[PDB]
Amino acid sequence: MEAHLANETKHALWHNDHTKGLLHVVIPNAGLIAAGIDPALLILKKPGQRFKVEVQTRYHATGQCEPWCQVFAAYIPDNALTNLLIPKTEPFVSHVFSATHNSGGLILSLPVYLSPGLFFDAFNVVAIRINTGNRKHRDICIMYAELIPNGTRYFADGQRVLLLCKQLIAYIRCTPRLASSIKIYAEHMVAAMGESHTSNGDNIGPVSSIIDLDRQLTSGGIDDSP
Amino acid sequence: PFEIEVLLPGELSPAETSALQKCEGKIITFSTLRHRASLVDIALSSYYINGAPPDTLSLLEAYRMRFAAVITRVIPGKLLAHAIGVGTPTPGLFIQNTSPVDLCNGDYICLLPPVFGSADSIRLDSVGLEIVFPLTIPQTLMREIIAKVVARAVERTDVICYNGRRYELETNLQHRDGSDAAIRTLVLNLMFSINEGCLLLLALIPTLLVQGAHDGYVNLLIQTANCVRETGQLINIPPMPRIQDGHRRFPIYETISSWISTSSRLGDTLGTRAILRVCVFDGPSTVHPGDRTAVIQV
Amino acid sequence: PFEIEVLLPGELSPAETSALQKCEGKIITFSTLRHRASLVDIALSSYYINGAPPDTLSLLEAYRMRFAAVITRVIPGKLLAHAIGVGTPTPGLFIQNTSPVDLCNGDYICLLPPVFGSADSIRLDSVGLEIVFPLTIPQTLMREIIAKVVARAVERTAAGAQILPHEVLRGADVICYNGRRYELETNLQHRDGSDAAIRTLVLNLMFSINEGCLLLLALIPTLLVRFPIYETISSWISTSSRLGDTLGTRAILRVCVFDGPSTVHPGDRTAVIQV
Amino acid sequence: TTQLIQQVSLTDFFRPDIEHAGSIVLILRHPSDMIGEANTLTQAGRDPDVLLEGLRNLFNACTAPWTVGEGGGLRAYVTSLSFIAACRAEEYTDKQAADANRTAIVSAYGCSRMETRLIRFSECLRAMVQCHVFPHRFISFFGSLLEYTIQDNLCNITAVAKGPQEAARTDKTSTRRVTANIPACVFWDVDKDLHLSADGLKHVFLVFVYTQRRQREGVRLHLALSQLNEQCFGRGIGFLLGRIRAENAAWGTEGTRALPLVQLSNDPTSPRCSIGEITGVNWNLARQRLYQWTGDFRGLPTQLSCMYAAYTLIGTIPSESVRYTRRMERFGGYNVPTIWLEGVVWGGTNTWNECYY
Repeated sequence: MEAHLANETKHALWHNDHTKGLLHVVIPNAGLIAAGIDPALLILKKPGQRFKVEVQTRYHATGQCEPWCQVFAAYIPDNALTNLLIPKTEPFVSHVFSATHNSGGLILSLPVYLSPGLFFDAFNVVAIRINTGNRKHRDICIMYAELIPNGTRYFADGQRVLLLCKQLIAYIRCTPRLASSIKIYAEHMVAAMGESHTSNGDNIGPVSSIIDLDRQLTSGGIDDSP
Repeated sequence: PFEIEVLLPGELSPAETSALQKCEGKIITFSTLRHRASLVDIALSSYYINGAPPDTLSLLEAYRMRFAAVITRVIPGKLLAHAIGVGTPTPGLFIQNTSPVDLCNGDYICLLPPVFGSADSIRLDSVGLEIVFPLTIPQTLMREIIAKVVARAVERTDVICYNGRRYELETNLQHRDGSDAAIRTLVLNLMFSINEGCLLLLALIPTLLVQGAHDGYVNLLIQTANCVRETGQLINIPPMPRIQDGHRRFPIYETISSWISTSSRLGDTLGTRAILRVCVFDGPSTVHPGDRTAVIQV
Repeated sequence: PFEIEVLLPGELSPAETSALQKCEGKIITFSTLRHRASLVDIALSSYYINGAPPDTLSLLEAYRMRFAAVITRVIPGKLLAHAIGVGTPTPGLFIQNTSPVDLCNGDYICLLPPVFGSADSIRLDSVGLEIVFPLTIPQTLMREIIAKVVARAVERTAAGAQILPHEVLRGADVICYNGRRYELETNLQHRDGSDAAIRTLVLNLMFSINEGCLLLLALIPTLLVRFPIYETISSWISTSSRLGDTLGTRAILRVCVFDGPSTVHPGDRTAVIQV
Repeated sequence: TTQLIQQVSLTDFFRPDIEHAGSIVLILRHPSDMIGEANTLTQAGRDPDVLLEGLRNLFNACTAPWTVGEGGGLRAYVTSLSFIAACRAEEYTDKQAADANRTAIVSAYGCSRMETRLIRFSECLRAMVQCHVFPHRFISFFGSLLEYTIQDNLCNITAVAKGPQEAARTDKTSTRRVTANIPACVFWDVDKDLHLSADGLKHVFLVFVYTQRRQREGVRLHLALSQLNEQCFGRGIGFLLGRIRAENAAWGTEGTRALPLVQLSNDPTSPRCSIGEITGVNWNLARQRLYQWTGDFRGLPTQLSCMYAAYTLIGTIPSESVRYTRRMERFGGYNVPTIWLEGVVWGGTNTWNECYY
């Protein structure tokens, strides 16, 4: 998340040539189990190989091709979701929150075309070059239909932040430290969110707040269309 | 320590001989350092080169390039003088308050061309050369006259009141030999002064004015910032940007370090080296015109 | 070529002599040394000038304009000064490292008290005659300290006046020495009155930076492919010229440490020269 | 003004060979402090793993890893002049003799693992230079060692300073006086820009320039000796290196509509409402047009790109008109070319006053 953020300045400084719009795409590492290679040699081990990833287009009966794209990324093992969702607290790491066995993640750059004549179809396959063994490289090939599905999830993200904020408030309130000013202002802020929601209902209501992805990745595809 | 020797010019005149034997105090400057010098290099005819009078900037850079020396006692047998070398004690000297105004204790005396007033010109009757005694002050009015002259130079292409005293000055600028150096150094300073913190500072004018609304330290900047406020609203005023990393990034440290480096560079370039720190004893440190003091090395 | 004497205070024998026995490496300086001097003209009570209490800037300018001298005499029943100079010999050049902060061989002596944070300068408040000594640090160390304190001040003011502070305020700024720990900036709720004089300084600095970086685009865009508009430029030039002499803090004293006194334990016999 | 100060060091960056005069020893800095200071000045741009790898390699190659970074006053903080001459003074005056001298030194000193140590030092220097980190900000002034002694696996050499070293008559050298010599790479040609006679007292200055190119960097520890003023030294260096200053400036740019209507809008049509239109209204909806600059920039690093010249006043001369003679010397196990000088002393302060251009 740091190398991509550092490299974003090149895309930010771009003013003309709007046919290449960089965006953040997260590719899960669930398919790496069938790769059959050593994950240790994929992030930082025996430097000198200089592994790189290239993105190229594939036209059909028109000619020419994209002049590749110099991009790179790195993986992150050991519950990457925990360290990408929960803020980094390495100096004071403790038993914070609760989650199951997570996985890693990766960021890949995929240019997009934006113009008054947008258009959309499925006739172009994006080729990804990986600097590994050519024997059973275990690559993927998708068309442009999956790249642009014309949808977004704006309503499902609201409840995800609520669970995290409730958990952090509970963690802060569970330790009896600091002064009573923090407690009283937190109580005032909680009461300010509703008259009958807290006085006649509940303040926090932990009930069964478990960090899981059940209703977040199932529904909410087309919900904010005009 | 080491002492230089200057040959006595012929046709000695008692009128100035008596003054030299009575005063023994004067600040002089030299370019060529030599233990055995007969005609040195202080010649107005030789320094006139083509014939045009020297410019103020030319004289300033010539004085900056040249070293400085303090005139010691003079004996009829031979002429002796003391130069400024390394930071070592130099006993057996004498100084006097040449400036008409008082000088504060621990002040580094510099050398400037006479521009404060029309000083007396002692026309020597000898054949070798003549010596003119300047009458200026080290830094007090220097820090203002340099600003005035650079402002005049940059605008081409007075009265100073202190404790009820008015001082008159006569400017002189007719050559462009130093204009190129002035524009080069000002453009270098401008290029070295621009940093990334200016955008953040300009993107905080509403918060700054809100904070200063109940502070009281507003007049001390708005009495002179007549155009800063006008130009504040004529800028981009961008929203809060996103840094490439939020772990080991701090443009504030970089910009303050750059400002410190540029300030040190300008202070070194505009600061004449003069290791002269006197220490008074018994009487007051303030000097008065018409008194005699000693030399103390620190 | 003259002697210097001091007056021993009365009815203050035990506590003062106990303090002097432990503190044998103190430094005493006078703006204008005389044959007879008292203790009521080199203390904080005599620093009141211009109808205002002394501040950090006034203390710094007084230290810069003052001379440098050292003394070495610890007698329970006698206290006198000695002449300091190149011509006058100074036998027994023994000093003690009053500052517990570890140092390095070949450093620069500067006067900068740590009043911004973690002062720990205990004085005698029963008489009002206190002589606070500053800590000695190299030029690079003092520049880094100044940069870090001004950065902390500006970030604190931005957080206060922004109503939306950034979560990053420290990052990773740990100063060590051959693999050690400093343990600095461990307090946040502590407040001091010394910050009332630095706000004007940082405001002037940022105004100067803004005007300097704005004058580049106002004169001529060389790199870009009833109002004379001169008073602001003249004031900026005058302030820069004034600050040019203020920023000059070149060290005068020289440190020549024999071996090392703080190799295993700071606060031992340390050598020094007057070069 | 002369003091005798000795350092308790056994073998830091030198061999127990025959001691020789005319040696300059500097003080290094702990890598932990420099990396901790530069972790914020790096400003990304390069992978930080190479610096860690270089530090690990240097720690592994350094003898007695349990002594560096701990203990008392016994650590790696000094460097002999022979190592500096072998690593830097090799392509300055005569390459065909410099390479022979370097090979003779590395064959007569180590003779078993000198090449590996030299290549490790070269790689570590390249790693510490390419990372845009300047180590000169921590180097302080140090004295010159001058003493002849030997013991059982022990050597305590004292150091001297500026003063009457040649007049004290120590009677401990081969002759009644002391020996003062400098290597071949101590003076550079300056007459082409200083044809005027050098009437005055000359000064010795140490120059350490810096280079910035595309994934390549190098060091150049020159030794200037001119009678010009200190403030003009930077200008002279820039003028001499004007053919490469432009290239350095062009390669250092790594890591737009003007406003010509100010002269016409200054006096007339001035919408000065920086207080009345802000303190009264919320200004959350009236901010529509303003200015945009038709651009987007974040960070303009220029101070750390134009820094390529430096000079420090180190070493003086009691008398001027010093004449140099080219002769030969026979000492040790091999004969090497040397230049004998006279009337040269050391001392001063390490006051870094650079003037970038």
